[PDB]
Amino acid sequence: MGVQGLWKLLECSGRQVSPEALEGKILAVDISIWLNQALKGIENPHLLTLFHRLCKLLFFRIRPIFVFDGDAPLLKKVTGQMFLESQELLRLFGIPYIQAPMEAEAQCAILDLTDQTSGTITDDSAIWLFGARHVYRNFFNKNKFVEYYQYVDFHNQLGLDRNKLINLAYLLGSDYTEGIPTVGCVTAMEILNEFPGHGLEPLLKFSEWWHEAQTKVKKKLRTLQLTPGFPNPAVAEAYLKPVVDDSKGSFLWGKPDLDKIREFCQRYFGWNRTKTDESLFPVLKQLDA
Repeated sequence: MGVQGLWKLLECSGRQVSPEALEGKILAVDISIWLNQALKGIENPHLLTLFHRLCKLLFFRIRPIFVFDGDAPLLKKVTGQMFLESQELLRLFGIPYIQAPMEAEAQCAILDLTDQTSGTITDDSAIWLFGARHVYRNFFNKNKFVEYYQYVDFHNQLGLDRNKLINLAYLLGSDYTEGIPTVGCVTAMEILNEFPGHGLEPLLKFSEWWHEAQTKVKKKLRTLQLTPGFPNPAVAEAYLKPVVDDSKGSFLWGKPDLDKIREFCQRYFGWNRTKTDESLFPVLKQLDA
């Protein structure tokens, strides 16, 4: 997912934060990535993963907002029952959620930019291209820490802004475009620095020069194979003006309903009161405290 290689390029701006430091923070969560990750990793694994991660989030007293994907963009190349079961569990835990118009990541980004949230929990590097400022990656991985990324930090460290990120998506490949073969981070940044310009002008100049010929960086730059339509401006316009809902929300966090969560866990996982309570009671004692 995301832009090929972008996280490794942003490595220099990553921070190690511990979950306890996120107490009280309102954070958005893209649940579609969870539902796909747990789909391939047991009868209801998506719901089991969702339950354990909800317990982890509420244990650290985070106030999460789950964001579901809507209609996929045409440029972008799993069941509704899973959506419904997930929303049922979220209501049982008292977690607000929203249905994105289209891209969930773009909606998380707009919640960030409108200061309705303190950031987004996701592993999708494409959220930077939608304008995100604060991202929490690898929240549930094998490490004892979450990776934290601030836009301003890698903007200062690397000079990357939204337009340069979109051009990197053109060069490296993303959900919306295939990217140029063999081109990696070093080559793509060489291309973007060789042809300075605002907006998409770097890639327009690069395509113009590659169509023309067909300098010691141009040496290998004119060995790349470019599609006839490169670059497709629909990609940049989808990244720059994604369909989102930028209205101010009215987010409320209710209290978890212990008995209905017991019933849910019994029906979907086969758990009795005791096994469910083993997971719930630390969460509840952290909340009521």
